[PDB]
Amino acid sequence: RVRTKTVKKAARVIIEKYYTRLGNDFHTNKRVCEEIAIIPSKKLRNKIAGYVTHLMKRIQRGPVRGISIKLQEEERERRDN
Amino acid sequence: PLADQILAGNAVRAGVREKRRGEEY
Amino acid sequence: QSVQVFGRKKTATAVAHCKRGNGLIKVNGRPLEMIEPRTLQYKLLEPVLLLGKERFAGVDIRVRVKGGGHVAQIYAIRQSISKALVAYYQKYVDEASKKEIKDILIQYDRTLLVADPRRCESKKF
Amino acid sequence: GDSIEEILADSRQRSRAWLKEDEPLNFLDPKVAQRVLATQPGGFKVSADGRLIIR
RNA sequence: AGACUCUGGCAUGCUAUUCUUAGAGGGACAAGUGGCGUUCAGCCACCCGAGAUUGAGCUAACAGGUCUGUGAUGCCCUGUCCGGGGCUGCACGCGCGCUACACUGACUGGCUCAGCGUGUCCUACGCCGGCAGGCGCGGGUAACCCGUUGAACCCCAUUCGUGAUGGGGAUCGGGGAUUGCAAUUAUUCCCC
Repeated sequence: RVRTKTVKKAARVIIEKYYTRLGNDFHTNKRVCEEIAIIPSKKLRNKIAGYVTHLMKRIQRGPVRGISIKLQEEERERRDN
Repeated sequence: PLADQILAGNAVRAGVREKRRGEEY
Repeated sequence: QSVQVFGRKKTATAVAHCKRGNGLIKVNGRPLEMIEPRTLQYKLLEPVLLLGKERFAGVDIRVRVKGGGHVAQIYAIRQSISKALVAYYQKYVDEASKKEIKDILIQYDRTLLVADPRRCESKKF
Repeated sequence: GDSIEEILADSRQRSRAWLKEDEPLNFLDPKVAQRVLATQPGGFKVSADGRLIIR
């Protein structure tokens, strides 16, 4: 099966704003999807959680400096607010 | 008030008006 | 060993080579004092008389130009010479001389390090 | 390719160059190649709890 | 060869409930593994797993039209090439644009710096005539040849000198050359 564009956009914005709170496997990512989005559709929730898990698995194999500066910017935005 | 009206008529309005007019590599 | 820098203007672009030597100043294969518009000759004398001709006797500089008008080329030449000397005294000479040269050359004029960011605006329908 | 921003993307000409002007530029400096660039430099709703709505 | 909608395999979980029920909640999301891969989309095989896909509903048109077969369809009437001519010809009114009305200027000589495009019409070069232009031979279908696109203003020196003047050039006469079936109503350029 293919991934819907709105699933891609939701996964992008979720992994962009809340990368710190997401975990490794599917269950804790689904939990973060539960208390970060109300997400009335179950299949959309499952596809979003699976694609966010795949996205963070792809990201965690990359360089560390981008993750570090992203966490620094997220901490700065959280402290400013 | 009365004195506020008299002094507002005795003064001139000023303040805000945004006039929009007008390297590394 | 030597240092190559560039000077910029609206459309006048210059390159400058500074190396060891006895103090020879050359622009387009010519000395600095016979660029054709004679009236801005003190502009060609603005950098060196800002610093002192005895100090330049260890550096030989040669500047080539292309583009622009007369006075734009003059500004490119003088800015390229100023940045050539500050780069030569930064990379090869200690930081204090570069710092004092930069301070006096930035309190004299602003354009002698970074050129004026001005260009003609294009016409659109 | 493996960077964060490359994965999260909304998905003659090659002869252009870009200088950067800081320290003065020396062409004979071996580290001048760090100062040249081959390319151009440079929607959901929120609930009361703060949770997004995806549909 | 449905990347449309919905849903099912297993529930010893909840409700009046392990065997019959009927509502809700979990469970599957390609999830993981090994290869083929632009090293990312996809594909093949396999483990766990009830389920890695089985079923219910879902082809259609021509605001471009054509070919000319159609309803005694409705409303209104009963051109061609050739030769020349002017296409603003000028008392005036109303505006677009160029020239200067000089001295910060004009003439002469020297001097030296850009950018946007294009070409089998752009032209390099040699010969002739002061110039308008001809002759010959090359380069180019193009960042290659014109073209390190050698331009004007500006800069330096001479002459001019407050004069309807060496400013300004209109309007005229003549000659020559170029472009073309044809130039007169001065096509156009150079000179006086």
